[PDB]
Amino acid sequence: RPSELSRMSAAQRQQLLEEERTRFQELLASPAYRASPLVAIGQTLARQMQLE
Amino acid sequence: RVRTKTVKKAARVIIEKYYTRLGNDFHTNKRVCEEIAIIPSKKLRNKIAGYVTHLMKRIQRGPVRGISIKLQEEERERRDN
Amino acid sequence: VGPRLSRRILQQARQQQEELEAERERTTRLGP
Amino acid sequence: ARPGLSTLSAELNAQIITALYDYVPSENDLQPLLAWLKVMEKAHINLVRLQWDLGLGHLPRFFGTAVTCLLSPHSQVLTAATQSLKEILKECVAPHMADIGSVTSSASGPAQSVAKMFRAVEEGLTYKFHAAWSSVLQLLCVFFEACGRQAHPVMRKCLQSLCDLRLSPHFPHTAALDQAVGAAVTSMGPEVVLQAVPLEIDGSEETLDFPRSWLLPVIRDHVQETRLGFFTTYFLPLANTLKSKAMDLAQAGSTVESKIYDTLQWQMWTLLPGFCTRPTDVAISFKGLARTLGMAISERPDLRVTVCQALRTLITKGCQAEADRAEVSRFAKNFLPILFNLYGQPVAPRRAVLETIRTYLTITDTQLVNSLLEKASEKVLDPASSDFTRLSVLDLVVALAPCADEAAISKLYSTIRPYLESKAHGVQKKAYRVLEEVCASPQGPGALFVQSHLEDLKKTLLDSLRSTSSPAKRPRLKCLLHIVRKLSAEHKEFITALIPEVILCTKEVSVGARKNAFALLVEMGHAFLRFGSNQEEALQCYLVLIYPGLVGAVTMVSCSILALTHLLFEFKGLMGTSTVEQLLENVCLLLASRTRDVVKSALGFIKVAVTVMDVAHLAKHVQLVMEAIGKLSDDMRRHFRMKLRNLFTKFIRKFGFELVKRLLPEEYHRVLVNIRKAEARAKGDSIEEILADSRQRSRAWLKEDEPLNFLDPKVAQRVLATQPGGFKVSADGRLIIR
RNA sequence: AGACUCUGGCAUGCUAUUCUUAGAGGGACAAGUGGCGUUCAG
Repeated sequence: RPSELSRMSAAQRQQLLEEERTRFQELLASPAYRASPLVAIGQTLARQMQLE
Repeated sequence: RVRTKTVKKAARVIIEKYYTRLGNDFHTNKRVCEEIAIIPSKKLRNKIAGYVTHLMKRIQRGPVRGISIKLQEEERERRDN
Repeated sequence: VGPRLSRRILQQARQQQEELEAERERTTRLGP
Repeated sequence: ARPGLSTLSAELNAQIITALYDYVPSENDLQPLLAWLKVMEKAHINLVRLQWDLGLGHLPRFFGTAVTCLLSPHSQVLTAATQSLKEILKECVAPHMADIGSVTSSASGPAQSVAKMFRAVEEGLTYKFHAAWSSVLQLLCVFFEACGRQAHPVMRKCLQSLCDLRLSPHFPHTAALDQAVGAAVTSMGPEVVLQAVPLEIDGSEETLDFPRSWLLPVIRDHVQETRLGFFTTYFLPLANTLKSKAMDLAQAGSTVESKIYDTLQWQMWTLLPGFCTRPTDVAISFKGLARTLGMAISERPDLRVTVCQALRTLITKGCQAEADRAEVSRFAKNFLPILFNLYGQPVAPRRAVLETIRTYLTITDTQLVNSLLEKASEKVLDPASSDFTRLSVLDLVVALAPCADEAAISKLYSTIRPYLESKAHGVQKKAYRVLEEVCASPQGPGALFVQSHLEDLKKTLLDSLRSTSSPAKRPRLKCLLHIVRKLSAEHKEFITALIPEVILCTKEVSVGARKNAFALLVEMGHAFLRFGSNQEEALQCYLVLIYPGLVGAVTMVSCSILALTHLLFEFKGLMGTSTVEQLLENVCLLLASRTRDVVKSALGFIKVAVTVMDVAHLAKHVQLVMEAIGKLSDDMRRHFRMKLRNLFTKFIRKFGFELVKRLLPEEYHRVLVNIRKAEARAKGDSIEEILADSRQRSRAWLKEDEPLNFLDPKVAQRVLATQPGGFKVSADGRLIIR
């Protein structure tokens, strides 16, 4: 799976969309993403950068 | 995009030399320029055909006297050789 | 002929025409 | 000031103007002479406004001097004179021309003044001027435009005399002279013009250089208000004979005369788009041209682009009245079966045909739309059809869509609904194209379909998501564009299920669906302004639904900032400025990721954020934004060089100059002073004319044959206004280009 | 605010080859439609 969307096949783009559909519907109903939306997103990039 | 001077200088010489044998559409003079100029780069052949096609869309709208005398001299050099 | 000679010819040819067509106090009041 | 009747009477002005004729200072002093003919303009325009029929009475004597005073050697005399003369003609003659009516050579009343108007300007055309000719031709052009229709019986002398000017060996005003004759043809009409100047291309000639070939380009670009009956009775007999003549010499082996006579006939098929701009007789003469056009479109490939362009002029600007609309619609039963054949014929200017189709169904009856919709649907459902034939009629379905009734559209939608999961991308693209265009009609039977199948379309657009290919997205978004605009409040389940695709559509393969995606995300917000009374929190509901796209994969996190970039450009103050800085703060953390896609969208955000967000609230975040920018990388600076250099320019113009050096590291110091350097830096269609390698106006060349006579009426031919008089070849003979 | 260089999307086409390969050949050129346009550049 290449980083940019122009390189993989049209079929390979579709499961990128269908996995994206799952990731919102598990997160928009998540308990943390109801009080401080900007804080949770910023904390998510805080740990993601720290790991990488 | 803008047109490079080497395309434009190559454009003018073809029309004044082989006007009779070429046509009005992009597809026709793409066939002709493959048969008239060597054109080592394919992208150059792409650009030179369209800009020839652009002029030929324009020159057809002009008065035909400029066309008529140019056809007079075209065969004149042609029958001599 | 050229620019300098023709300018003098046209100006001279015009002035000969005018002396063929040729052969008071200004109206200070406007209501008679 | 244009005073009233109590201040200035009408009979007083006649005494003033007749008195002022005695000064005319000499010829060439330029200081009062500009002011002298400025008031004779102003006095005459006032005299016309009070009593108009007396106003034409005093006009000829002024135009006697005005033509004569064009010979003054000062340029500013020439510009002011014709500017006076044009403003008389545009204001004192043009509205009052209709009451005069047609004028002959033997007029008596005020129309006799109009005879003296034009007899004055004709004297402005002879040899004595030879430097005012660009100015005189402008005068004739407006004079033709205003008075051409009701003075054509007298104007036939100039059109001969305009013709003989172009026979001069080198006329620099060839471009202007065509403008004079061109406007003249617009008012008078070519049938009058061609009687004064006859075309000599009437079939057979001894020569090959037709000295009056310039008329045909002139007529094409200017005919708009002529009866169509002239083109049928004159040009088509000449059109067919010339076409027949060229084929006869084609088989004779001579390819020069046949190529000439082909070029002549093609140019005189181009008059028909001119002739069908605004016909006055389209109600009766269109019956004379249906079948000849029907033959000339089927078995003549060269004339196809002319006729298909020619019809589009007739429908759009020649169909204003309801009576003219019938006979075009009456002939729709003939042209569609012809035009359907040309589009589907295997190989050609297909796209020229399709646009002609799209216009022609907009004027036709709906029952014949329904009938051919059934027949075209038979060709689609027929398994004995090739793929090219299948896709060819699929476009024909798209054209046939919006003009159907509600019944045929529902049958068509049921036909196309199983096709949206097709693995063939060409079929799937046309399938979404059908569903797109039926929602594109904002009124009529298509608008009725919208609320009728409103749940059926919603489930169809959602279950077809999983088998949607990359090229098929572009009609899908435009399909989504037209239903969000008419979506009710109880449809947030549709909208929130539509967000992850459209934000992913911002960075798809094409650019066509990207601008479709950007435009939709705007109106996705406009959907949410109509769903709440208090606007800001509604759009706050909008952005919190897309924020989890900032955390995930490298494809989507770069996608999400691009949408947030375009959202802030359109809903600038609707966000609430307090919301902005946190978003800028999160993208600062995003700025440090090594992947070049995320920093591509991150820098674009910072570029647009400084424009939208105010300088005082940006002043609270100057330190934080370039703290990340300074410690990015070496290559990342080297790659995104001017993009960083652009955002440097935005700060120092809007903020203090010294402030940025104290926060930047050492390397950007010498770069920044180059920007202070930059801000101190800021403080006509003939063959020869088109193939170009790209005091002073009073010079005349006499020519010396038969001896020159200045009193000859054709002496203006023999005086001129301007100057008289590389690659490598292969052994094959082919050119070598590099 | 790169008019620098090179290059990608899709190949049921060729080579030892529709699913993994790596060399080559196609394709895309503002190409076409309509507006804003000095009506030509954009």
